[PDB]
Amino acid sequence: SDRVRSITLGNSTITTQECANVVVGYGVWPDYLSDEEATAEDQPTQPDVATCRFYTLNSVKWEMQSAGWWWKFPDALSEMGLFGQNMQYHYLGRSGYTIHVQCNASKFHQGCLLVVCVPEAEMGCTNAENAPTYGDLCGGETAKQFEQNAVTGETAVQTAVCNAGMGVGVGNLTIYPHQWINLRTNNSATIVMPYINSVPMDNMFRHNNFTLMIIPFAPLDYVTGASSYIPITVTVAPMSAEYNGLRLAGHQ
Amino acid sequence: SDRVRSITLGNSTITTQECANVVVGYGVWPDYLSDEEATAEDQPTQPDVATCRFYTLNSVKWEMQSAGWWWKFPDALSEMGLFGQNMQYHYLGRSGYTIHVQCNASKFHQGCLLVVCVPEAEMGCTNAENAPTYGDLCGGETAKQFEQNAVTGETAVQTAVCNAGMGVGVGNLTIYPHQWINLRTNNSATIVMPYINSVPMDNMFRHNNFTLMIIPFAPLDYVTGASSYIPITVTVAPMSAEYNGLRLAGHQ
Amino acid sequence: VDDKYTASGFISCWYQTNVIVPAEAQKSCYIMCFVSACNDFSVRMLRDTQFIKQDTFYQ
Amino acid sequence: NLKTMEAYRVQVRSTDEMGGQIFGFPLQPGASSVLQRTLLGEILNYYTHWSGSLKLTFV
Amino acid sequence: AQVSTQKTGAHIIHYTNINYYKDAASNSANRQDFTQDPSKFTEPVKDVMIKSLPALN
Amino acid sequence: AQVSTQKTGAHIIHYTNINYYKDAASNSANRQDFTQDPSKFTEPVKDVMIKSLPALN
Amino acid sequence: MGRVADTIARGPSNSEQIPALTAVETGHTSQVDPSDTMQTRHVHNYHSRSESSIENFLCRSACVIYIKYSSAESNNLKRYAEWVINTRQVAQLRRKMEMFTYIRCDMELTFVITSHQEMSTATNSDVPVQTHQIMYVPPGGPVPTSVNDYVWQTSTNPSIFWTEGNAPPRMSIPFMSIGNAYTMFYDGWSNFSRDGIYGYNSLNNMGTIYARHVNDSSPGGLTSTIRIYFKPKHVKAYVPRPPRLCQYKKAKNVNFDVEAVTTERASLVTT
Amino acid sequence: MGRVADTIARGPSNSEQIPALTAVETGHTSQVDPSDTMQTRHVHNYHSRSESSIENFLCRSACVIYIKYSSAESNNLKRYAEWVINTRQVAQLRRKMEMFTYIRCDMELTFVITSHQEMSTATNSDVPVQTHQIMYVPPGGPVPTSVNDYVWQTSTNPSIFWTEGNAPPRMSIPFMSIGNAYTMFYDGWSNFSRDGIYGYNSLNNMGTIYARHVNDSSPGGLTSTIRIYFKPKHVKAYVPRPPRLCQYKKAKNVNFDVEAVTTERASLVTT
Repeated sequence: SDRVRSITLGNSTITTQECANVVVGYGVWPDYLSDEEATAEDQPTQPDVATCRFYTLNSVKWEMQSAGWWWKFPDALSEMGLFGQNMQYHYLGRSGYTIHVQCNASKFHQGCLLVVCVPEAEMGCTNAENAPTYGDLCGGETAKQFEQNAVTGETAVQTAVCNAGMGVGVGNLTIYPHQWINLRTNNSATIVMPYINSVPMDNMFRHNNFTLMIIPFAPLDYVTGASSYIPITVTVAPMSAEYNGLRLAGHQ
Repeated sequence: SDRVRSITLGNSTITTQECANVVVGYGVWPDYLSDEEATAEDQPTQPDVATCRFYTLNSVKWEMQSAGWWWKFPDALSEMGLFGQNMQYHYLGRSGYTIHVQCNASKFHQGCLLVVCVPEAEMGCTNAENAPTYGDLCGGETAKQFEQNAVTGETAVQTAVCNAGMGVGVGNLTIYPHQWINLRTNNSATIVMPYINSVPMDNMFRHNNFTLMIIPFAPLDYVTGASSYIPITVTVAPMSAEYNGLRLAGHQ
Repeated sequence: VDDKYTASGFISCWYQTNVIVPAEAQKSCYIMCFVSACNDFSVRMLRDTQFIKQDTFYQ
Repeated sequence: NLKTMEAYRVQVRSTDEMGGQIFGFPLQPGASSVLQRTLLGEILNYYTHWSGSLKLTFV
Repeated sequence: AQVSTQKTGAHIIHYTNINYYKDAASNSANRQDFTQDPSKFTEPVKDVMIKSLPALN
Repeated sequence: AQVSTQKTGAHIIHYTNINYYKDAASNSANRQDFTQDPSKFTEPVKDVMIKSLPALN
Repeated sequence: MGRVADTIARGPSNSEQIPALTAVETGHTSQVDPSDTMQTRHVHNYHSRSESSIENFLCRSACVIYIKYSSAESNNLKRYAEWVINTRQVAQLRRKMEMFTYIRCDMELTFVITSHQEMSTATNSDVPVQTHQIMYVPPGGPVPTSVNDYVWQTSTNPSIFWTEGNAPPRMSIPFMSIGNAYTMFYDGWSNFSRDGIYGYNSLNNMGTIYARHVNDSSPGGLTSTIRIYFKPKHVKAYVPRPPRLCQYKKAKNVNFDVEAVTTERASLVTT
Repeated sequence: MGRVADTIARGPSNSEQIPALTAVETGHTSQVDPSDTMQTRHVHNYHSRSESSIENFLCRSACVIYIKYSSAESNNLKRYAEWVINTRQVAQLRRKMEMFTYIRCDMELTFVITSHQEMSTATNSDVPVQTHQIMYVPPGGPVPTSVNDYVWQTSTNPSIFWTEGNAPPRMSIPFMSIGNAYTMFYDGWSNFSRDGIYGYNSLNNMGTIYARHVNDSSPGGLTSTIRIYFKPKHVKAYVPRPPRLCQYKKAKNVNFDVEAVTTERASLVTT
């Protein structure tokens, strides 16, 4: 069948038995930087199978009033494995990904999600005189979550889905690489992002290449007596990571 | 001339202008493990230029009553760089070295040192019913130092040079790779050790491949009014390091 | 035999997700484990097993 | 569970949290309590050396 | 049968050896191998030192 | 005489065996036969199962 | 010869081939290599399965009984041995042969015969070296009933005479059975009525080994003991069986007492 | 073959070549001949370095322990031997193997077993010749706990039976180690915490040799003693070490007591 896939990177493997293909974002499969597009004149370390391998981010509960979630990358892998120990000793880095969202549910459950990788998602702010504080963009391995209705804070991110926290129609997030996890077909989505930036490598800590967003487009609904907790787990594996410009520990 | 050398490993370099050759220990230059002598059935990470490069251990003062020093390896590089972060995430490792002891002095100073790399130096104990505690063998980057006369402790290492802390004549440490830093000729010694063990790779933390020892064989002496502090600095660079059998952080 | 020198690691098993099952089926299932050697497996050097014993001849 | 059939199966079940660790045991066949009375433990306890990969098949 | 030379002393001299066992660890000890290589404990240096030249130029 | 290879260990090695008796039950035990066939306790199935395919289509 | 399979390298994969998934709803066990669940490297592997043959497994001698007999009747030892051949007295040799349903093999019987003087009131005791006779009576022959009678003439019976101080005496016994293999488990009965002896003891009928001191009794008397040792050779063993879990009770039955599968653990999760 | 270098003639010289000067500021030791500091003559030299190989150096048998055991328990000797194999009991065989860091070799174990009668109140004592059993239990096997128990059935354990008056029994033990050579000095610890046993005793784990009198006890009883002798063969020894200067203290440690480098002299200048 075409419902079965296996992905092996490093020493990790992830398998699915309800799947709809793989979406290669922009039709470019990630690969190492060429010598015609280089700009840094020193040997890049390429750890290979020590950093390219599935990492699992914290699971989030899909409630029936949930409005979505987002994780900014690569700030969600800053604490994961040896990937996160090579962002703290290098001024540069580049790396594709292969985000795999997974969320099984019975055949008596219903609901729909939009899994979408947004390059350069720049978030708004509740106050229009301020730009959001760091803690309100990123949670690390823990997702920051959208709210159904417009929120008012001060340095808080403006979270309303209907704007997607960017001031663009939420239904128009579809030119960006995406798949839908709909609970009557597949139960997994695989999006292989390449490295998308306007410079060949860029500092991992400072700059966030893309932002995954999972937005319920039809609420989770089930007849009571069925399972009342269904989690959404996001795993993501770096692909063709290379880092360059070694220096001391930290990110001060 | 033959007094000038340069050694470049990684992004480090060390140069000398009074030097007597390089002693390749046992005439084997370090190199990666072959596939005919392998025994571990998984891909070894080989960081290459991220771990092979000169590291500098703490300098020790050569007094006129000093009796010597020793550093056990690779327990003196457990805190150094990214070498020390790949002993804590791997069950196995192997790596040659290129210990470079250096110690300049004027032409009005005199003194002689024996720089010798002793594979499998197993130290005695002051009490003959006990085997020495960990803290008395290793100091990390800080050398543990020999004493001129026999010491009495309990779990203390028996340190008397005349036995070399091993119960063997101290003048007979010469079959082991060595050079002499004599302050009227050279002022540096370079010993390139290969990986010497009876198994192809072995756990870095648990087992100490060799032990450098620096033993004054003629005391430092000078006419007063001259410099009264001359340090001995030991740098050592891993060569052809590879690690295998990745697991969680620690060494518990 | 158990020897601390040549420890062989640990097996562990965790819930990746959860067992999710409809209303009208049981909430308890079972996992069983099987063990077999691969085709690269070998042994050496005989010794008698210590799982059997006797005090005297059986008669 | 040692003299019943309950020995051979570990209960996995729907949980309302995430569930912890179903089971875990030190690998070391022929000296681990778990693995030493199977067929890769009563055919290793006639030997004192073993090597190579083994495999566990869950169901 | 393997026929090999005995230890002879300087200014017949053969012996016959047959191995009777199925293990090669049951064979009588070697004592006819006199191979050496002193130059790795004796001259371990990276760059060759010629005897007639000064060691340190 | 039958001349056969010894058990050799990995990285001469011959032995000679002569049978002296008139019965073939007096011969020394075989220990040089290492033949196997695992696939009849291990894969006893009627129809071949290919490893890379799912077992149950 | 026999050697283990090599491990073969593979890179990462992300294909629609699943080696890892299988269904053990069939007798077919998984054939996965460790080259199918992680990348691995090429390892040329020289290990041999040369000590796990059935002619290295079973081909070491093992004791199967001792019989004691005396030259003066120490304490109910008679003056001759007697012992109806079977492999079931011990729990060592027995267990390894009850790990196969059928075995054909050619034994080597080696006897190790030792003696010790009795407690006695005899004084100025000097005995010449003993000579011991070991006679094998195939089933249905005449049986001795005393130390000296006509049966020990060994008119056609195999017999070994051995004098103490010499090397242990041995001989080979060819494969001798009615069947085309020895039977280690029989599920039938002796009769066709399903009556009488049940189990493997129905088919067992291998004759009897007697032994005695050849020498006429000395005043002090001795007690000798004979230990029989069987070593299989030329072994072909058919149909494997799970090895025993339980201690044996009897040498003619498999009766067993219900015993634990495995030793305790504290919990499911133990380090 | 191996032979010493010939001495080669030279005449007087008065050149700018200095063989004699050297710098021992390097590991490179001088390579000067006696043909470089005085004239010499051509001497065709036939000496052989044939007894200074490592398979003539190490290839002579040497005692490694004696164990005593008794047939009546003379004075805390039990009725069986026991001795956990190591080479560290003696100071002879030990010293020659602590002159190399790693050695691989195939031993020959030869046992020399002798007995003597005890002091006892028994009279009219005549014992038949003794038979002794020497069993080798590889590590993790079952261990005997009495003179007679099931462990001495030697169901798969190597075992030698020998009767007094015959030639010493010997056997070969192949190179058996986890490593690719035996380790004579280990600088590690057993644990990864740097705790527990330290030194070479961590890696040592070579099983145990037991022995007993096969014969049931006679009235007088005897005390036997067994001397084990190891002879290396096929020796490849890697990484040399300075030989010991100090007397040993323990067989599991290198602990030593500080001792003089050399014996006294009266003065710098002595005839």
